[PDB]
Amino acid sequence: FNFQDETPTTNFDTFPAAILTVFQILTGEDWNAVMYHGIESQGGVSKGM
Amino acid sequence: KGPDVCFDNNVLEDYTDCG
Amino acid sequence: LKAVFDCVVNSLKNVLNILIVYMLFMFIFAVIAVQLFKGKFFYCTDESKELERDCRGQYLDYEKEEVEAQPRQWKKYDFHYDNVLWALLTLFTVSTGE
Amino acid sequence: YMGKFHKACFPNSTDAEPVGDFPCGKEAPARLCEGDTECREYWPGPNFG
Amino acid sequence: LEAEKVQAAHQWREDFASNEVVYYNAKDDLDPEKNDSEPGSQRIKPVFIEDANFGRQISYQHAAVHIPTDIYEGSTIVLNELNWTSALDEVFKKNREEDPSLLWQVFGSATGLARYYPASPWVDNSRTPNKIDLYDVRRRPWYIQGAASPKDMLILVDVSGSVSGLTLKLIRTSVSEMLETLSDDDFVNVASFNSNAQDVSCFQHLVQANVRNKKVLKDAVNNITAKGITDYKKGFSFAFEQLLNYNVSRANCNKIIMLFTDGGEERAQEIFNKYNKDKKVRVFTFSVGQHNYDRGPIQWMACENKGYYYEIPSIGAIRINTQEYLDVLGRPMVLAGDKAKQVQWTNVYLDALELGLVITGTLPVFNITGQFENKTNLKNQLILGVMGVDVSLEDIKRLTP
Amino acid sequence: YMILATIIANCIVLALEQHLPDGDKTPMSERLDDTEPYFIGIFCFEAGI
Amino acid sequence: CKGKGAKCSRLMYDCCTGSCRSGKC
Amino acid sequence: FINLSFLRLFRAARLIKLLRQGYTIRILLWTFVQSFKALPYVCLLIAML
Ligand SMILES: *[C@@H]1O[C@H](CO)[C@@H](O[C@@H]2O[C@H](CO)[C@@H](O[C@@H]3O[C@H](CO)[C@@H](O)[C@H](O)[C@@H]3O)[C@H](O)[C@H]2NC(C)=O)[C@H](O)[C@H]1NC(C)=O
Ligand SMILES: CCCCCCCCCCCCCCCC
Ligand SMILES: CCCCCCCCCCCCCCCC
Ligand SMILES: *[C@@H]1O[C@H](CO)[C@@H](O)[C@H](O)[C@H]1NC(C)=O
Ligand SMILES: *[C@@H]1O[C@H](CO)[C@@H](O)[C@H](O)[C@H]1NC(C)=O
Ligand SMILES: *[C@@H]1O[C@H](CO)[C@@H](O)[C@H](O)[C@H]1NC(C)=O
Ligand SMILES: [Ca+2]
Ligand SMILES: [Ca+2]
Repeated sequence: FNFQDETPTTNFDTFPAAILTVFQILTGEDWNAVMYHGIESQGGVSKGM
Repeated sequence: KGPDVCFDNNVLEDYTDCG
Repeated sequence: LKAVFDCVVNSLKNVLNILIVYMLFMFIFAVIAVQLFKGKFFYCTDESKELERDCRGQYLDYEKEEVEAQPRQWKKYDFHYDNVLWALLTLFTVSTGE
Repeated sequence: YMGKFHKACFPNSTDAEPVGDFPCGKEAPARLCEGDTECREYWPGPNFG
Repeated sequence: LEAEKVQAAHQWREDFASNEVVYYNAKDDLDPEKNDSEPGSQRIKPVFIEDANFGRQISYQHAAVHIPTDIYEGSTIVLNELNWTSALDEVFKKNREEDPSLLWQVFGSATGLARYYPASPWVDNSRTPNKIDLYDVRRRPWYIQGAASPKDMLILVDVSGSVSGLTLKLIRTSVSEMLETLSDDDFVNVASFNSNAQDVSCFQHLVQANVRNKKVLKDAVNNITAKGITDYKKGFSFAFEQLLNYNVSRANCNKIIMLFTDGGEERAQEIFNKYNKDKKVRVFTFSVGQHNYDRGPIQWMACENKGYYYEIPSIGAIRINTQEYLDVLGRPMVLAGDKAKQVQWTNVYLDALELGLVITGTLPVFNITGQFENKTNLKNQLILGVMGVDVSLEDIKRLTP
Repeated sequence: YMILATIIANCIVLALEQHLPDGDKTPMSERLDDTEPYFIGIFCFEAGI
Repeated sequence: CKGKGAKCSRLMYDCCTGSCRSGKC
Repeated sequence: FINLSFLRLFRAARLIKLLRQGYTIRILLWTFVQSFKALPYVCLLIAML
């Protein structure tokens, strides 16, 4: 998640950060923003979808 | 030709200010 | 429509004994949130000054494709637990998830 | 809604990135460019496309 | 002499409302605005005549003051400096009175201020859109020159995997701004390590820090990418080996290592104990970035190697920390009381308050509060500032008919 | 109970791993990857039993 | 803390006094 | 016209034949929709709010 020139608060690097990101997706707040960031992290709309 | 006199490595210098 | 309103009010009376428990539990949570975060939700316009003394004057803003001297302001966050009423509003916005 | 998010406010003859992350259009009810910019043919879209 | 004497007899304060400090701020608009005053300072409004020597508005009645935008002009440090520099103002008057040919003569304070005698408005950056004032006296070549002795840097950049993204941006900008504080008497190379240490550029040793070499190093640092696992031992081995090269031209003085990392759990005690045991080489460690890595070994390398530890969380913190290692390097110069007070002239440069080509003669000012009445002498190892006086190059041209 | 103990230890070892952007590795990651064959052996041992 | 109108990322949440909408605070 | 090309909805609306084909989902939807149509003043209360 470091492609944006800065790592988000909701990253999957450490385990506390990953568990907080998963909890925030469970609460359903900005899960789409994390989805966009995870699609771009794996390529982009071209191949990371 | 570089400068002749320069000041470094004093023994009275207090290094306990690592900030 | 009066019958539907009466049904809604009857439901509100049915859940009124759990609304009081809900409000009490959210009140303990709001007071704990105050004690945790009372006065700590302050910031400068520049992320390098950590006090209100240091937060006066101007600073270089490297965020508009051109540097500019923006003023240094010791502002507060929008939802900030600085109070039991503010903590209740902040925790309500948290509970709705937004 | 197929392909309608790709026309963004692009500068003049600069071949640069668009201003604003919003779609635009030249028609009547759509959002029009302002400040001497044009709705060009491709911009990947909002939320990275 | 007067600056040292009048700072020795200064009493620290925290209240200036009861006793205002009266001074002319260079970046004051000419409008008669009664509401442009700070709580603790009353601003002078001067009468500006046009002078042939300077080509600007010049007031001989008082000295002007320049305070950078990023520095608040009413804090305690700034207000105390503005209080005790009035004797400097008077000696400015005396100097110009005994020699009417003097150009800008200035006290470059280590708090950020700058107090030059002929009161003239700042160049174009008082209050003008798109004309931002980035001037800082402590980056100026004459201040860099008079604040310490010639360096032998070696910037270790930590281009490993964990520095990708914002950290690498801040590291390359920080290395550029660090190189921009090296004169032509200073020798520098830039190395970079990720499980293997290498030169970032075509240079294989310490090269002189002139404009061309500094540009080459800057291009190499800008062209650098982050990948791989860190190794603090193979990097400091490279640094200490390149500082042991005596086949090349050098300034045999002030050996330094600048470590631009983020953080880690590796202290490398044995590398230091092997290469730096007499502690001839300093190590300044910079923890660049906004992250949550361990910063203990980084702060320990600076302690056990006479260095200092700086943090650069974001662009905007870059400018201040370079001035600060140079603040550290001047401790041995202070302790040499009067053998270190010698006049030095800088390379030909273009004056800020535009005068053309000038050379500046610098002399550092020492903090002498506790002296011969010895006290704890907490920060008596740092210079107060540097005094400079400009000599016009067209003034030298008139002595060669 | 010892199988549950190894499973819990494996969960802690997985929660102790931290990922770095471009091939970088935390020094503890090598230890947490050298502790893998123990868990593999114990799991294959119970599988064989 | 990014000021109003500054270019931001949604997931950064460093958008004091507002939120990162369409890449701008 | 504003309604120049709304006619494309009919080809997509032909899909409801498979909704008819789906037995238990058809009974479920019919049950819940006929319950909704029997509750018009609840929706009137929400609309008045
Ligand atoms: C030159 O060195 C002298 C001393 O070596 C510096 O003076 C000392 O400055 C410190 C501040 O760093 C003063 O401590 C302060 O005292 C006030 C009032 O007591 C207190 O409110 C502060 O919290 C802080 O403790 C100290 O009193 C002062 N004098 C002495 C004798 O130590 C001086 O600042 C140095 N020059 C410059 C330009 O900084
Ligand atoms: C479930 C109840 C939560 C709703 C709380 C709303 C509070 C609205 C007011 C908050 C700010 C007022 C505080 C004034 C203090 C000077
Ligand atoms: C008194 C609160 C009114 C507003 C709350 C609406 C949202 C509540 C739904 C909970 C969202 C989390 C995901 C679903 C799991 C319960
Ligand atoms: C410092 O401030 C005091 C009170 O305003 C003043 O009397 C004194 O002259 C000032 N120091 C100098 C060197 O002018
Ligand atoms: C320098 O830049 C060129 C062009 O972008 C690139 O091919 C080369 O790899 C860069 N140097 C290094 C050491 O990566
Ligand atoms: C310097 O020269 C000597 C002899 O010419 C050689 O042995 C050595 O490898 C050279 N380099 C260094 C870094 O000493
Ligand atoms: Ca939402
Ligand atoms: Ca690393």
